[PDB]
Amino acid sequence: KVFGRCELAAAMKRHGLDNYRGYSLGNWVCAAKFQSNFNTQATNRNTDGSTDYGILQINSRWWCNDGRTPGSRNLCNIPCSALLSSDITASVNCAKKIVSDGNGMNAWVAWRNRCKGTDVQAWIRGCRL
Ligand SMILES: CC(=O)N[C@@H]1[C@@H](O)[C@H](O[C@@H]2O[C@H](CO)[C@@H](O[C@@H]3O[C@H](CO)[C@@H](O[C@@H]4O[C@H](CO)[C@@H](O[C@@H]5O[C@H](CO)[C@@H](O)[C@H](O)[C@H]5NC(C)=O)[C@H](O)[C@H]4NC(C)=O)[C@H](O)[C@H]3NC(C)=O)[C@H](O)[C@H]2NC(C)=O)[C@@H](CO)O[C@H]1O
Repeated sequence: KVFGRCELAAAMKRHGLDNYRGYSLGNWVCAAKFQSNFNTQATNRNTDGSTDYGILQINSRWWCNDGRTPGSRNLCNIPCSALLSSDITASVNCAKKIVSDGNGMNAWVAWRNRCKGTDVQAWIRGCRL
């Protein structure tokens, strides 16, 4: 699934991400854009052999199990493939845990480099929310 911008904002809002740990909805939409281009099937390989999965590019190094990242964790207790579903419930539920893990949204490398300190409310411009 490739989500639309407001489509994803609405899904993220329904699922409770708006102001979750003080991160307004625009932060989440900005992160998803630069990490996956809003594509639930997105995957990427890290230098260490881990793989990032889904709309929020959740790293198998820490958060999900793919059977091929020796030494890794599965802190969201899900198969990484579940993070590729058209239903974002798994990804959002897992994201809530990631953002609460100490570094806030700095966990998303694209958020820190491209979203942090910028006018993120612009990512939900026009949405019926
Ligand atoms: C090629 C490429 O660029 N790929 C990227 C990919 O890297 C991106 O995925 C992200 O990867 C990074 C690096 O692997 C992940 O960042 C990890 O995440 C760890 C888990 O949250 C994090 O560990 C946590 O660190 C906290 C802060 O230090 C710990 O809490 C603190 O512990 C202190 C001392 O130990 C203690 O004194 C404090 O009380 C406490 N501080 C606070 C504020 O609470 C916490 O314990 C620890 N958690 C665990 C479970 O061990 C690492 O710090 C962090 N590494 C970094 C920043 O280098 C990140 O999670 C991945 N993101 C996602 C969404 O999966 C990917 C997505 O951005 O993009 C690809 O393109």
